[PDB]
Amino acid sequence: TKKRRNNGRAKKGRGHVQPIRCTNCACCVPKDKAIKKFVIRNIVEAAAVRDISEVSVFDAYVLPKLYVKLHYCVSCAIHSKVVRNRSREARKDRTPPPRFRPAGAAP
Amino acid sequence: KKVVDPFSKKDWYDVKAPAMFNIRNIGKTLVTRTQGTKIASDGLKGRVFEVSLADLQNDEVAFRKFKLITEDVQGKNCLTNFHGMDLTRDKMCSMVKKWQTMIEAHVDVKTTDGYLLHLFCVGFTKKCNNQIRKTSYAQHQQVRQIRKKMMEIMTREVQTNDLKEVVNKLIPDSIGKDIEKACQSIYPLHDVFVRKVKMLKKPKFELGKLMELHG
Amino acid sequence: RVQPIKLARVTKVLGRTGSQGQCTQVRVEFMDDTSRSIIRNVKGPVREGDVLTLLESEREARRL
Amino acid sequence: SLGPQVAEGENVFGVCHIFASFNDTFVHVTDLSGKETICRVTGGMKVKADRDESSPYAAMLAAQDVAQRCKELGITALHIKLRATGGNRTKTPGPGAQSALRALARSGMKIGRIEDVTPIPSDSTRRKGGRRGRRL
RNA sequence: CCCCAUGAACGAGGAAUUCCCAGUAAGUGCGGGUCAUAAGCUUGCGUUGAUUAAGUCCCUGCCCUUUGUACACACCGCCCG
RNA sequence: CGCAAGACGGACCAGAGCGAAAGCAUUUGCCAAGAAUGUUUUCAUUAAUCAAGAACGAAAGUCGGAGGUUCGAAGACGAUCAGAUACCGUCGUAGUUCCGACCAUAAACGAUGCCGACUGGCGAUGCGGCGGCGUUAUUCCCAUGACCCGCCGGGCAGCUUCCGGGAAACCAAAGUCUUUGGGUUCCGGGGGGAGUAUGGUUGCAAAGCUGAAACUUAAAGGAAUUGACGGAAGGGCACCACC
Repeated sequence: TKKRRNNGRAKKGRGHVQPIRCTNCACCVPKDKAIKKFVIRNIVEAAAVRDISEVSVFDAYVLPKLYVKLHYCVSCAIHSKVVRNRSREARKDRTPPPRFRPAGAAP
Repeated sequence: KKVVDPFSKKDWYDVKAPAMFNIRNIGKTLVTRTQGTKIASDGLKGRVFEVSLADLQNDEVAFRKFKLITEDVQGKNCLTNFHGMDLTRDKMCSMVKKWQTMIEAHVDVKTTDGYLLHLFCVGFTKKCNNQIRKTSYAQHQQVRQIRKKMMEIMTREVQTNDLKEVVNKLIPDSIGKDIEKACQSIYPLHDVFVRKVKMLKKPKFELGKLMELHG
Repeated sequence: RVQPIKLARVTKVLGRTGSQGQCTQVRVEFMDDTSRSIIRNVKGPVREGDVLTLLESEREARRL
Repeated sequence: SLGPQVAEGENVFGVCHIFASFNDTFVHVTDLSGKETICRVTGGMKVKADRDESSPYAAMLAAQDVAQRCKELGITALHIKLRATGGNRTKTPGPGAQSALRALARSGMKIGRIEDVTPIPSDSTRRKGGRRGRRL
């Protein structure tokens, strides 16, 4: 019995789209299907900047970021709890959320 | 069998930047002691160092980089010339946001001194405040006319003027602003930079201009 | 590259980690200079006001 | 040993260049041109077990053996280009890449700018080994 | 049961594994049951009396949601040449 | 640091577009083409849907070249296992790519014929038109332009709804079906035997289309409900569990 009215993930008006390769299995999944998560993070990290700020010349400077847009196939994104089975009811919610924006004092 | 640790043999040169930049003492670099069987200037001469325009100017030029290539050597001094401007990675990655149109135009053009350049520009549509569509794409018509405008300027702005004025130009970012003026009549746009410049063909030699620029 | 030894005093007991449940979270007032304050993981039984002897003195953990 | 110059202020400059993948970590200073090396050493050489090739602690040890000869030959300071396997490979940083940077800054050399240089490709050449994914 | 004699292995226990938070673990004797006789047992009792978590769900076990299931004599279940 | 080859067009990129469907993301030019809209243009029934016939048709495969970068159906290797011809590592094949022919099939799924009308709320978005003594952007005012708000078409959809449907899951079409009748086309009549035998046909080949029976058997199957159980996710609780 059909589970998601969206089937896989959003197509509707196509019949085709190029496939991407999972960033973990190196699998293969249509781009319409496939969990995608952006990933922006500082070159340095948590602790470093203090030795990174002290050891550097330059008066401040002020840190690059690495930017990487991830793709996972279903099994990887589940496996690693990027996404987690939600009850017959919760599945319907596209939305997104948490309560503060975890950036240093989160979990 | 123990032998010839090599630094204890190597010699130092002070990398010198062109005049349009500001301060000009880039740093230092090591080559092997010249032996008749060798030209330390040989292993020295087409080297290219990439320095941040911020170190080069002193600033807001955090993003932006210049490639400086060693064009000749004079006793512990090595006089470099413009070789390129790119952006880095972080900056470029940071502009590229969903829900907005990314517009790129590039043109290849010969300068007043011969140099052949391929020179890129970039821009992104902007939502304007009392918008309440969340996205803010542009129409295909728009981008085609915007690109033409970017291209016309870039050829117009490089044809007249030598490698130095392009340089003098790219520092205060006058192209950027000019694009902004020619395009707002057509569609919003947030960001906008000539984002890269690629040296394609070099003219022949001439120490004359090089020194004019250094010295 | 390095060595020193650091005295730190327990400000607030956070809770317990380790899946076994045998490491206690701690917050430390930096003893030699109060204008510092960091999170460290413990082996033993720890209670407010008693003192750690930090080797690493950066680091600052979390789970595990 | 030696030194480009006495300079009770500014520091002689080279390039730091760290490739962090998983299963190893390369640290690497070279002359700002790149053409000429100076002291390499990986996170491999300073531990034995293959499994531990890439661990941050090894990485530390390596950045320490590197910073040594760096400040032992002439470089007083260094600008860094951190990298991942790249290509169609993972595109995320390996574990002892951070550790190496903390180790050299802590060591007491000087830092200047940063960019990432992993090779990202206007995508293609099909990624390795096949459609159904590494199954495991 | 005693008396003598003969005076063994065992000089710290691998794979594994039980049980336990305060009079508790452990040492230590006693009494009751069996009983004519017969305690290395069980079954309490006082005596001497610590080390050690003070918690958590990792392993294990069981119940808690959510979820999947061709199962329902219910995974010790229902399978291919 | 340069250069060569072949591959491919990332980020931007969406419950977003177009195309009959299969399918389709670099720039620019040429070539014809396709829908929507606007339209007090033109014709006067031109029209709906279809045996037979026919166009297109992802992938693999096949014919001959180009080409083989990348990865790799087979093989040979290293591990793992009681066994491992596998998964896992490595080497690596036809092949992937491209041209001219074949081939006609994919859970080619929206698993939902096509065409017409009628029955219900709200807000998005691609696009066209229309309206505003609304905003912002300019010159001396402009013509600009992008927006905000509303209106109307026709897109792909979504959301919420005891209309109504359905066995339910669900469904604004799967509604207007016992109160069973708008047009037309196709396929099915328990499950296995079987897309099998056999004849015809198409194909170079691999195979494709049409398509039985004898016999076999009382359930095959669907949906929802609930446990049991999981080397699925959050859960807990106990020294018969750990610490």
